[PDB]
Amino acid sequence: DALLSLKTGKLDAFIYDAAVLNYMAGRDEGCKLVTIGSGKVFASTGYGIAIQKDSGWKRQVDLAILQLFGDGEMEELEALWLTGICH
Amino acid sequence: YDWYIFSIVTTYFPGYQDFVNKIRSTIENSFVGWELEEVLLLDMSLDDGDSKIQNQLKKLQSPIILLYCTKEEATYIFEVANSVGLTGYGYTWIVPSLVAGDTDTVPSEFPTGLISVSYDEWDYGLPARVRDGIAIIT
Amino acid sequence: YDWYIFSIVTTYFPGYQDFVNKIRSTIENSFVGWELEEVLLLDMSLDDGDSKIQNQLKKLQSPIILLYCTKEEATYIFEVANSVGLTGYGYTWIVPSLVAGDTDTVPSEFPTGLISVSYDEWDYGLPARVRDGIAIIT
Amino acid sequence: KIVNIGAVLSTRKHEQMFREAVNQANKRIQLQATSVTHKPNAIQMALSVCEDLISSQVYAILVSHPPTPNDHFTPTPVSYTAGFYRIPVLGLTTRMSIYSDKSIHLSFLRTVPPYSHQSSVWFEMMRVYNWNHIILLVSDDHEGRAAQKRLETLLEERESNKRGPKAEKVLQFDPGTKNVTALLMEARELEARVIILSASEDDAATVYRAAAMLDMTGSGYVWLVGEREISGNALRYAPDGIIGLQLINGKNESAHISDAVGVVAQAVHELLEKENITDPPRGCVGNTNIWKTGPLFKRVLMSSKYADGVTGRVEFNEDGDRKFAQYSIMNLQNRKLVQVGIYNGTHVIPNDRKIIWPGGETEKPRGYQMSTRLKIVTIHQEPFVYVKPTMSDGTCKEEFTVNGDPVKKVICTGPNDTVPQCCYGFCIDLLIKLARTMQFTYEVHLVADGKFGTQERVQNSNKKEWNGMMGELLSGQADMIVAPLTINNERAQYIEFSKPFKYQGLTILVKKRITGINDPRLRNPSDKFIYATVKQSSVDIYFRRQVELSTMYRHMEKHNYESAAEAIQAVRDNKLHAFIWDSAVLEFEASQKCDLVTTGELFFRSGFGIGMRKDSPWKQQVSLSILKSHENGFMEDLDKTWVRYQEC
Repeated sequence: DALLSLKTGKLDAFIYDAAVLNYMAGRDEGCKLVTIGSGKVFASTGYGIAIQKDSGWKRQVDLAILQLFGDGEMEELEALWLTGICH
Repeated sequence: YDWYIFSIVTTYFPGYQDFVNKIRSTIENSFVGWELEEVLLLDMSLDDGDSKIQNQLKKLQSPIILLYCTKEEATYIFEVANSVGLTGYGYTWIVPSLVAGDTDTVPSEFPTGLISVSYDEWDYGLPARVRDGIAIIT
Repeated sequence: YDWYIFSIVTTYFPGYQDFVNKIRSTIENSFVGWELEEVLLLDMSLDDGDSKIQNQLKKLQSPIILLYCTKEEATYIFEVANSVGLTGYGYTWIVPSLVAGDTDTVPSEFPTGLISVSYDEWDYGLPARVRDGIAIIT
Repeated sequence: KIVNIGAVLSTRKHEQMFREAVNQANKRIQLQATSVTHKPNAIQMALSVCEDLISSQVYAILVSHPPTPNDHFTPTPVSYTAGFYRIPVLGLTTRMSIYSDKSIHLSFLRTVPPYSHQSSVWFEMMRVYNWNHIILLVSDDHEGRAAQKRLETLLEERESNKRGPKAEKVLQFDPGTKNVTALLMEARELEARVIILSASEDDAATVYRAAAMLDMTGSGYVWLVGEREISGNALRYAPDGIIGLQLINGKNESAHISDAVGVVAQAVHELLEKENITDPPRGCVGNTNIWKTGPLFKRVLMSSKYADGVTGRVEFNEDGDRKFAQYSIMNLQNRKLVQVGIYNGTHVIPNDRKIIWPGGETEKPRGYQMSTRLKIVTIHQEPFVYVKPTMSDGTCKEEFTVNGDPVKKVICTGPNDTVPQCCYGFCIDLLIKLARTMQFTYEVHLVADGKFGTQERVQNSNKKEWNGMMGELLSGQADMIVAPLTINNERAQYIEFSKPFKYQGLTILVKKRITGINDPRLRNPSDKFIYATVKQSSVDIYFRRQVELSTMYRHMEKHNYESAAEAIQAVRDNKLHAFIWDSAVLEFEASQKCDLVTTGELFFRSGFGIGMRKDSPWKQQVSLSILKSHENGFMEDLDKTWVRYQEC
């Protein structure tokens, strides 16, 4: 709703997650919408899917992250799902 | 159950070539993601030359266990499987209502938490659906 | 044997924490491609509450079987494993010479084709190497 | 149809009353007892066993006949010979597990259970004390070492809420030394007041003596010692407020040896209660082998239990040595024992009056206390830390900002190639955020290695472990250090590190094609194309995990530069095509000097880091601390402080 709004410009700009601005970044019909700035870091942070508080998988899931970075298929799907149309 | 790969079991007892027949048949021409490992059919009359309970037992990677045999023999190889322990938690048990037999009967030698289906003892009443059946004869 | 992944076994009998100790130790700081699943230590004195022969049995994906126990108990859980059949062809058997005991002794309850090492019965003679040993005392 | 048992007792009354109770319980299908003395010579007790017991076809003997000069009474080889017939034996002569071990002594028991569960009863007893951080050391010895082992088994038992059986530190001592002053300095290095040790009473006198010299035995250290350390001549050297303990009714052959008679009866009727119940052959000479039934009789000993004995209800153990004992705790009262009481397996007996802690402490104090100054070490990170030479007095030049703020460089000490210095960097600014959260000072050192640490197998031992100061953080050498480094599974393999809010990057920088590494120009670098990274770097692990690393890591290992600063050298020198470095740090360098054109690729982007080893208040403190760091402008500050410091 706010996306097509900003496409028309129904408001001055559309605020959203830089991730929302990422999937929103690559994929666009025409080239109009751009990041806040070039996309410079605004509230640098990162996301993950947690579990129950103090879950035993804690160190385990940590190792799962070690497989995430230790994967490089992160780059793969980083195309597959995450390749942008803007480029 | 959403198990894409699978496997089954049977005895040499009747329905054997039938259950495998329509089994692989349903597993054959479909566009479904149905898949299955295999099914071990045998006869427990004499002893097991290989003690094949273990042999086919390890061969089973699918949780679902579907066998065809008589409830008593089902206790023979089912308890024999408890000895194998291949029923260990995380598997799944599909049982023939015939192999199941009496709902009131609950042999512990058979796998716990087994699954099946049949004509309804609870939902379907004999006198009611029977009366409607006479009406069908009409 | 060129088995990168592995696994072992032991009883609660002595050398237990020792064999596991130096075991994981050798498996620890090295740059070798050494890898191992686990090792099940227990005590067969009483019964097995879980009949854990099957439990740890399925847990073994490594062909190599390395256990620590007394030859007699080695026959207890080894024959118990034949019952499990988890020794089925394609595995591998590493045995302690102590667990092995007498070379002339060949209990069938133990795994066939087992492997071990010790001081040489064939190559190393008692009187010869013994005489050289006296020369070492000198 | 009657029992025949020879034995060796300590005194005449032991033998006589032994046969007396032997008659009494023999009625409670009849039995009698026969005992000898403690034979002075080793061979005396030896052939003595070869006859008085053997020739008696002795059933069993519960044997303590010491001078009670400790000594771990000699008749180990005796119960051995009992193994030579596979005949039953049960140790009465030791509270150590030395008498336990079956490989040494198969048939044996303990009227004085092994000291293992003792300090373990002090473990669950510390759960009663609800203490957490606990450290341990003792002299070098089998019983001592393996004792600490079993203690860890108790700690290992807890493996499967808040905190838990916290093991502070494991030290060790050698047998028979005077000054622990080094290990005393370790106790100084130990924040926890809990002191776990076991020794004899005189080595314990060295413990309280040199410990008081270190002021370790001084108030403020909770000493859990061993009975042998606790009891005995240590009473002269007894630490103030210290406690000592022993099992209930152990040292008295009256109730204990009487219990040996009673349970002996449970195993007599029980000895007659199995299949093929009989007695082993008699003559030692004439017995060249072990009795098969005698061994089966020992299996009955494994099957031997008693409803209630002279000491009351007691069963066997895993070692078959007694069971369900109760160690009587005695608090200090004016350097004299004020008994707390016996802790059974379930049961524990506090005193009536309030027990005395080592000092005037009312309760177990809080042991773990972090240091204000937490030593740090690193190498200058151009991204943040720029370590300049300080003034001639070591002062730092007061430096305003672009905004004009007189920024504070980080004073430091560093090696000769040792020298003090100062460091201008945003890292120590984040440290100011750290102490700014919970006050923590620090001691800055340098890092000369190829990384924080690089998991590496050395030329010796082939031991693969972090090579660098990271091991020193595993060693905790620097108490709390930091590096702006991305974490790795090796760190995961090493220890839990922090999560920096910084978002780093990894790619190669080139002087100012040039596509990604997979690009054939890069993937197949020509002779004109040379590239590398720092030796033993984290990127060394990165490329060191890859399919194509042969050319990259291997072929570049020839081109590999040891010093990343040197990579900046040959980089601005453009002696090679491009330079693999931290793409973040590359942006920092391209900021100050644009003479190098870094790539635009994206690989391995994580962020900074700080020294984090296992449990630290910096766990949540530093975690949520970072949550504020990015959450506050301190993030945007560093942006201004560093990212905005880029002119070109």
